[PDB]
Amino acid sequence: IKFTKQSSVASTRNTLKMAQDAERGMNTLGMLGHQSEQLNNVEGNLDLMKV
Amino acid sequence: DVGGQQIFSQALLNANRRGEAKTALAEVQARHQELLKLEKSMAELTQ
Repeated sequence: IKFTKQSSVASTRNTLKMAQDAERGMNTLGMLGHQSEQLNNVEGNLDLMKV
Repeated sequence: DVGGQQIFSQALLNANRRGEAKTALAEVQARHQELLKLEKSMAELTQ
């Protein structure tokens, strides 16, 4: 019983570590916001070239 | 005689206590299986 509980503790510790790793997705959102600003610029330059 | 006897005392546990593998702490087996499933899914999600 004690051994199984210890294994459960270790399992939840790794799951938490991985979840925090997964969260650090935000770098992806930051990059998507940056690329979005760049694409906003591309759109403006294209509009000017149309004129 | 009179007042010429003392006495000790012993103690029994509870029947509801019974064994040590009585779930909620021993069913950590089944729960561990749930936690392992959780860990596998989180591993995939982090990847």
